[PDB]
Amino acid sequence: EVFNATRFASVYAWNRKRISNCVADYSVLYNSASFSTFKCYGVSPTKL
Amino acid sequence: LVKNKCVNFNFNGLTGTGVLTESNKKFLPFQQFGRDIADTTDAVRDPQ
Amino acid sequence: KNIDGYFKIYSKHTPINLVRDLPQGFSALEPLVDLPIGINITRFQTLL
Amino acid sequence: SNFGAISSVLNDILSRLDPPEAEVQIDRLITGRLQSLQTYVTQQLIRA
Ligand SMILES: *[C@@H]1O[C@H](CO)[C@@H](O)[C@H](O)[C@H]1NC(C)=O
Repeated sequence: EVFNATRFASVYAWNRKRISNCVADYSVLYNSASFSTFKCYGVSPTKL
Repeated sequence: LVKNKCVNFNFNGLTGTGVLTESNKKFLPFQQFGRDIADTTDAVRDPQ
Repeated sequence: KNIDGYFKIYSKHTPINLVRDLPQGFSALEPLVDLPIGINITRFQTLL
Repeated sequence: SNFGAISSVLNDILSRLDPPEAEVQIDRLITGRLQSLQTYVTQQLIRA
């Protein structure tokens, strides 16, 4: 739901959404790969 | 969970290689790790 | 206290006999609640 | 100590990071932790 949400709020607002009591894979985020720049800072998105 | 036989491991992503045992140490409930001086990971708690 | 959107509460439910003032004595205070909310607080008031 | 490096533990610099990161980071550890020995060694020699 975080990506496929409808409107995204303007910048001077925004929503910090807890995603918790759950399992989150990162492939479906990462390996979907239509993502212009997926730029990690600390982590290496394979390691996730 | 292999015990008292040298194993690699990962608990909740906190990794290392150790000889896992059972322990008299009594956590306070909220806690997760232990430590000792070196930034050791001394004790842990079976996550499941 | 509120640390960067979290919130903490510690406790003792502990006995005393004095009318006027604190028993002078030491007690540690282990957490009961931990809430990584994200609210801020500048002020407050109790209830009765 | 982090010696300026972005973490204390080697693995967590290993895991999290891309080698061209890890390399430049892992130096700071090494160069630091190395130099810590030469201090500790010299202290021995002088003391011993
Ligand atoms: C894992 O399952 C056991 C039931 O056998 C349960 O007691 C335990 O709470 C579960 N783990 C977690 C993290 O809830």
